[PDB]
Amino acid sequence: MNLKDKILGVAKELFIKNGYNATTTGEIVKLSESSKGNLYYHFKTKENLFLEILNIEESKWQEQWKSEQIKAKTNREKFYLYNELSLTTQYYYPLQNAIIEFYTEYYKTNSINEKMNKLENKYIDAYHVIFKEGNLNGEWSINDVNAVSKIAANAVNGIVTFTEQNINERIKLMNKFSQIFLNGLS
Amino acid sequence: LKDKILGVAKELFIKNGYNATTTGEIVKLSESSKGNLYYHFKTKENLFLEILNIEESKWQEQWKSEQIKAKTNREKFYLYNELSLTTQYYYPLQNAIIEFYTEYYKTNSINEKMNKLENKYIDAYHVIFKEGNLNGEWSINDVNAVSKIAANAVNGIVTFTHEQNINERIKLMNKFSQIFLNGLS
Ligand SMILES: CC[n+]1c(-c2ccccc2)c2cc(N)ccc2c2ccc(N)cc21
Repeated sequence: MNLKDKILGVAKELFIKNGYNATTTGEIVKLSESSKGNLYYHFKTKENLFLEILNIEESKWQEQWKSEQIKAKTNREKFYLYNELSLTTQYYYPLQNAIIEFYTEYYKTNSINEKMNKLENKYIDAYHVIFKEGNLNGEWSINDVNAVSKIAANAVNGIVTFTEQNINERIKLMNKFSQIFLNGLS
Repeated sequence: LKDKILGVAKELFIKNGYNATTTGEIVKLSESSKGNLYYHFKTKENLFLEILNIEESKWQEQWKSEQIKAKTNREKFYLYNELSLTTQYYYPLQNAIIEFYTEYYKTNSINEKMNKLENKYIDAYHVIFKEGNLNGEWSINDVNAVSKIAANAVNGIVTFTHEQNINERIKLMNKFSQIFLNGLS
């Protein structure tokens, strides 16, 4: 509906620019020329709207990587390439601040917390594959891929989120990191 | 004095967070007025930044003290990372800082002042690596880039690790430290 995807996009950008709390359902309903009833009928609650957006963001990113990893022969390159993509992509990573702001608040309520761990698993799994495969084709030796994946992901999210900033300078930084990390596995 | 408003402000931010905390509450509980506040700290965000600075100073003190127990710079690195994780695990202001950051991490006035604050945390890393270069523990050409990489990555691990059990968090953080220094060699 031109009244469904209409509110989804407005919510996305707002959550990206002002975070979760600052973004009120009212303003969303405002800039998206709709009613509190529409938002309600389509998303019920504000927190529900946010999880749906995270659900979509997770898919897009998943698809984008699914078709981008092919361009990298060795997993060592898929590592470099994945980290660089997370810098330029428009999916998921641009919403980290809001995600953490949301996670910390409703982490007690296990209802939606469970939902986020599910979204948290996929975003991590990407690294799992890279390292698991790297083991199979003898590119490196990692006894605990689960630990290395978690470390890599969060470490990277850190560079992406905490580092306007010159897009080229960021990539050189991300590559440097990528190099240092992989040479540490060896 | 102006210390009264700051004291109360931190408590409210700790208790109810940054967004829920209004300048009004800070006013009445401090026996002051919105006027005297606008005078001393201009805006709310500026007050919160004034509290973070003071906090940073306390952090420097903690580091200044704790760091003397790490003989080599390679040990300081491990220590600094683990200490960030644990200290921030039970640090009250954490949630309030999370909100503020995710809110004003895109404001020319507050961003410049924010980066200046984060840079002091990053600079700790600059010392360790520079000292390490001299002390023959390693050899890093661009310390500035490497310190930013270490700092933001460590912060990532500390911030996005949605996993529980503090025992596991320290393990992963120690592992990162090993992996990271192992790659600088
Ligand atoms: C929680 C404060 N804080 C921030 C920080 C995060 C967001 C805004 C400002 C500073 C930080 C930011 C970067 N990049 C690197 C290290 C730290 C850090 C390190 C230790 C600590 N004990 C607090 C730390």
